Amino acid sequence: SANEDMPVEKILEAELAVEPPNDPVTNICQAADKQLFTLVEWAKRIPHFSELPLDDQVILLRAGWNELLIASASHRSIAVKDGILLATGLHVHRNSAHSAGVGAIFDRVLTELVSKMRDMQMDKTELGCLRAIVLFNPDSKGLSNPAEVEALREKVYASLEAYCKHKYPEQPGRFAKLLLRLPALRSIGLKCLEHLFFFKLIGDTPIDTFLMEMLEA
Amino acid sequence: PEVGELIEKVRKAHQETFPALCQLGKYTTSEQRVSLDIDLWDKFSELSTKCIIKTVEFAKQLPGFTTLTIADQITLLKAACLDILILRICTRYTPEQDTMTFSDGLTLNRTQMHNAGFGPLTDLVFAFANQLLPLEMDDAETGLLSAICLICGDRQDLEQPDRVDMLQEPLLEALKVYVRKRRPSRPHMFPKMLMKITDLRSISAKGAERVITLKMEIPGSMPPLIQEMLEN
Ligand SMILES: CC1(C)CCC(c2cnc3ccccc3c2)c2cc(C(=O)Nc3ccc(C(=O)O)cc3)ccc21
Ligand SMILES: CCCCCCCC/C=C\CCCCCCCC(=O)O
Repeated sequence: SANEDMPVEKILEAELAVEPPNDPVTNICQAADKQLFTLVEWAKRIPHFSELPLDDQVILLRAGWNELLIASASHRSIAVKDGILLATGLHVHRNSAHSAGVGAIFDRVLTELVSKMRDMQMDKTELGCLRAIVLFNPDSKGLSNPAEVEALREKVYASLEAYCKHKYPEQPGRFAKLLLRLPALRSIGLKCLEHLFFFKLIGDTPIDTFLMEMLEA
Repeated sequence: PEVGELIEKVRKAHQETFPALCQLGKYTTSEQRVSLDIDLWDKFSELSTKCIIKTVEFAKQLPGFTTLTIADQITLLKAACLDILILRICTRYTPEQDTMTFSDGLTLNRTQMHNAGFGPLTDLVFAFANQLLPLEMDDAETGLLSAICLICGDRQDLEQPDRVDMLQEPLLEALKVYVRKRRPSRPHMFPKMLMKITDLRSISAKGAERVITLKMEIPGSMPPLIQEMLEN
């Protein structure tokens, strides 16, 4: 009943449901903002998420929104080359990045995320699962019932591996190969926070406050 | 089968380069939190140097590691040293005493660990050391997590990243089966343990930041050496 607990198809659904002045800073900010606006929608469609306590839902999101966005944009750029295709449809070449001081992060996204996802052809279901795993962060600070969260994270682990066994029997270690993206997503996600002084998202409105609103509504 | 030999090999590599907490005879030395205890820092800086040396010998023991371009060897080792030291020291944590024990037996408590150099990262590392307890890891598991962590084909400036990814594949399989064999009813324990590498990455990141700080407030603090040590 692995999938029964965490329906891979119901996750893939959220993935797709939320599916998507011109300069580097502007482009990324607008792309980030757009995705930020539909992140609650996305999360809401992730099995059992809406059932968690609200004050917790806000904690899980404010903790992984940056990683969540980088994950989607990374996969979305598997097609393109030497750059990242933003949710706005714009292609940002690495030369554009180095122009806005984020050239290092960029190369890292490209080589440790985009290129790895492409090389193993991570399908849209798997990406979605990983995002879900990133959503249910049992270590997020201020969590009311972490155990409930870790339990859900573990369910996705259970579903995802099941799925990989089903769809890719010849690849016994695909599950692991997939998870190993999370570490690099965190590294890159951390380095990205350091550039928020220059990339002002959602009109500088504090993230968690904006999130709260989106949720309470 | 051939995985069991891999496991056996890695457990021995670890056992041989990192004695186990339960086997160490401890020893020590009121105090409180202070910026830094230079005399503690000198012992700690020492023990660290030694552990790095030991970590390098460990890697050399890992199947296929040596058969990698020396540049690749150096790069992987430079990138994963703190990671491994932090993981190593945290597997030497005694919760009842809230202490961390070193490879020579030196046992420090939180405040001492703080004053020895952990500084602001103290509560951080200690929390991670605690998150490891539920995993109830053993020698083989720590060695495998260390290897999986070191032989990472993501590291930049890698000559043959594909070759690295190839070397890591068996490790992940060995860990998966071994972990699950030991904990038959808790299959999630494999991804759980694996994903600790994520937390470990977060800590070593800030760790390296403190490292530059210290390299400044302490003259000739931490001379480079993996590069050189590896060459010879
Ligand atoms: C907080 C931080 C980042 C400060 C500096 C530092 C460090 C790292 N490398 C060194 C290399 C040479 C000299 C001092 C050094 C000090 C360091 C080291 C560790 C660590 O577990 N190292 C460590 C691990 C095991 C043993 C042992 O078993 O004997 C000794 C030291 C953990 C955190 C930090
Ligand atoms: C995750 C958004 C963080 C923005 C500040 C970091 C500076 C930019 C560095 C790398 C850009 C990665 C691309 C992320 C854009 C997310 C929105 C989109 O999906 O198009």
